[PDB]
Amino acid sequence: DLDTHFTQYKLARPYIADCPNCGHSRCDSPIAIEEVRGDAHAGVIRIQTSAMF
Amino acid sequence: DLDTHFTQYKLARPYIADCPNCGHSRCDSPIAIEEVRGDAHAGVIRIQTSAMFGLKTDGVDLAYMSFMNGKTQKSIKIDNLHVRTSAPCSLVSHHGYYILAQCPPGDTVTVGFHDGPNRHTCTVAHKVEFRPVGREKYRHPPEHGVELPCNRYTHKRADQGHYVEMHQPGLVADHSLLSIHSAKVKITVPSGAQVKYYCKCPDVRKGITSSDHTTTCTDVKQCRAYLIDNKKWVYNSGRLPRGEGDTFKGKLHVPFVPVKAKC
Amino acid sequence: GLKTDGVDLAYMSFMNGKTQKSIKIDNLHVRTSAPCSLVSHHGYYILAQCPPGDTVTVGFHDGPNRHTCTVAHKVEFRPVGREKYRHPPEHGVELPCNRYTHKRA
Amino acid sequence: KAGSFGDLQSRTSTSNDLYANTNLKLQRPQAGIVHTPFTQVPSGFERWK
Amino acid sequence: PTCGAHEFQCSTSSCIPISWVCDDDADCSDQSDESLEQCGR
Amino acid sequence: PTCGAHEFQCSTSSCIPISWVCDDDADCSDQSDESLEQCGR
Amino acid sequence: IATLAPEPLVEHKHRTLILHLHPDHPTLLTTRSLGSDANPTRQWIERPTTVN
Amino acid sequence: RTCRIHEISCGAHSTQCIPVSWRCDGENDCDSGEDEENCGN
Amino acid sequence: KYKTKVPSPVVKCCGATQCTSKPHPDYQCQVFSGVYPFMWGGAYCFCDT
Ligand SMILES: [Ca+2]
Ligand SMILES: [Ca+2]
Ligand SMILES: [Ca+2]
Repeated sequence: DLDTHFTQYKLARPYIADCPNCGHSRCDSPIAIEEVRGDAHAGVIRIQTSAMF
Repeated sequence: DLDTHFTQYKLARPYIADCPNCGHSRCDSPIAIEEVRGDAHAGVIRIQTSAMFGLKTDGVDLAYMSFMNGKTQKSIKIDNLHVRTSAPCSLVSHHGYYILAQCPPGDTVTVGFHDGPNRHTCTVAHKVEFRPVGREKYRHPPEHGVELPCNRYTHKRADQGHYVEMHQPGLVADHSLLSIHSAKVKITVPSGAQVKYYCKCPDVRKGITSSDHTTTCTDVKQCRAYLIDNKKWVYNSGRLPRGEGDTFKGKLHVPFVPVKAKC
Repeated sequence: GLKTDGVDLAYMSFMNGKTQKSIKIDNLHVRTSAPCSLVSHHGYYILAQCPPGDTVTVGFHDGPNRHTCTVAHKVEFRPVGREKYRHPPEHGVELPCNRYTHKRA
Repeated sequence: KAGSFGDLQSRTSTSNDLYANTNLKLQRPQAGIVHTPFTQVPSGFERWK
Repeated sequence: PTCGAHEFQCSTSSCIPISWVCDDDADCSDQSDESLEQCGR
Repeated sequence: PTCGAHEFQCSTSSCIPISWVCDDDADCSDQSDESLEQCGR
Repeated sequence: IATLAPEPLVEHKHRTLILHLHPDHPTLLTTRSLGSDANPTRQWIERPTTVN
Repeated sequence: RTCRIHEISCGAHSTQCIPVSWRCDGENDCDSGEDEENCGN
Repeated sequence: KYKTKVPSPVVKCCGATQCTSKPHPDYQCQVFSGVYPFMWGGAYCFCDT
């Protein structure tokens, strides 16, 4: 079921954390790139952010 | 106030000059890249164009830009004004002729803006590089690092003791104002235009007129026309023909002067 | 250039299944490493002026759809003469080269 | 020597007299457009850096 | 501490010129140049 | 400059084929092949 | 349209030609002599150099 | 020649007449180059 | 580092023009004959070649 993968994700929320270089001057943004992982074999990467998709 | 900086920039107008690789065949574009400066310590550059940013016909508004299509100076809301080098840069500010942006390294500099379905692109070939500060050759400014003195272009428009000169525009040649009346060519002179002419149909018939002046010659291909607008001034580019007589030495501040900062 | 009823240079046609659709060219993009500026299109062929890179991809928006296709072809920049420039200059020396034609004939 | 250190020499940072030999040579404009091209050697101060 | 006649003094002995006030910029650390008592926005 | 039966002459020794006449492209600096009178538009 | 290099600096000597070259792109310099044997040289100049 | 009193002939070869105001204008009007000479300092 | 500025060229395009020697560091003059430029809105002047 699609709902089985979201049972513990309904209890979570987005957050605002700082990240450098939104525009020019290191904002506080709803999108905040944390822990980019790039150890695959065809240039496919996984990006963890603060927003909820 | 905004108008303290924008005082002498209200006295000037945009212009159309030569741009290589505007589309694919080096046309004349309303926005034309002249003198992009790229010697700052974080990849920030200052680009000077021919358009006017942040200036309407009345007042000043930071989201409106002004450009020319022919002789009519047209204002349009800024929607997608993009600057890119090899990846899309993120622009910082704009004031008058000058744009500021933070660009990745590359070899081209591209600007553009949409008004309706038009594109209006210009691409000059300038080698812009990323210059790190200190004894490590990093490729992007980091999240956390030791502070060091770097020289950058400032964020704020002000006088700051650096000046450029504006000039009275020369004769601009327009061929759409020459039409045949019945069988003889007629000059259309709009709103104090002081249109010059030069006919060699049997002989020289040069002169300056201010209205009407139906020319007594046959073909539109044997007579040139000009246009003398002296209400607004322009920066003396190397891609514009000079005036006839003495031209006054105007003054215009450069907004984003180089300062010294911490990187 | 064809809209299944005549000739119009602002139109394109394709198939989605067995039905030959026809739309208007809204966003036809060619990119290699940077977005190229295309020159002309005629039938099966697109002419474009691209920066160097290792992939060639084109695409077109039908409705809210994307329709992208990315092939792996190495395209380089070839200067003419005895200097290795990386973009054609504003001024210099006119030299004979060999390039694809603008015209459709 | 136009390419090493003294391409541009100025007695003070606000001085009015300037020494400059950068081998500035003008070039003919081509194909019927109004622009002024030139050729010159790059700055030796940027090369010294 | 008093600055010159062509400088507007915000706070903490740092002063900006009279051409730099009421122009939608942060030229002082306290934002006194764009406050409600000067621009009247 | 008299060209053949399958070539169209614009002006001053400039010949293009008949299929290149009135096809939304300026092949001559005279622009006679895409003029107002020759094309009929 | 191809680029044009900056003009080199010629310095003369007794039976020696000294060239100071400051290119902006990798630029080719090829020489030969007009005698019985040409003795050709050929090199690509990327950095500002000096040859005799 | 024998023009009106407000015009002066040029060249004295083809007997062509011009107004007086076209003096040292920088444009070679007549066939002879006498119209660009003897202007004011 | 220098910054070479270019003034606007004059186009007296039926005849010829000459310059004086202005006092400027590395000043340059030239005259190019028979250019026939093309601005926006047609050619600049009638006098060919
Ligand atoms: Ca302020
Ligand atoms: Ca044609
Ligand atoms: Ca005269």
